[PDB]
Amino acid sequence: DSFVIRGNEVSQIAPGQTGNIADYNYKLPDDFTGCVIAWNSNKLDSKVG
Amino acid sequence: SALGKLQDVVNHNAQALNTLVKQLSSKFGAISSVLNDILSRLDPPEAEV
Repeated sequence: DSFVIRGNEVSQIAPGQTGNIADYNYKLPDDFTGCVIAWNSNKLDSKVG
Repeated sequence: SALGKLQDVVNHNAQALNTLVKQLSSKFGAISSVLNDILSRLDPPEAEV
């Protein structure tokens, strides 16, 4: 599953963690097995303005 | 105390049940003894342990 989030919210994609992206728009179970890979990319995402 | 044996069997049985029922209030190290509070004031990851 691939998407883009803000900087300080990468911590919320984890089993059992409550927040604003975890309880409202992307939620993974408590028995999750697998893993997450997040790499800062603001060289292709932030425009002037 | 002529009837010590019969009285003693009765008292031992009653005391055993009493201690078994009373020990439900003990916490055993958990933050609270009632299950409801544990499931109310804590997220599932910590409520498990």
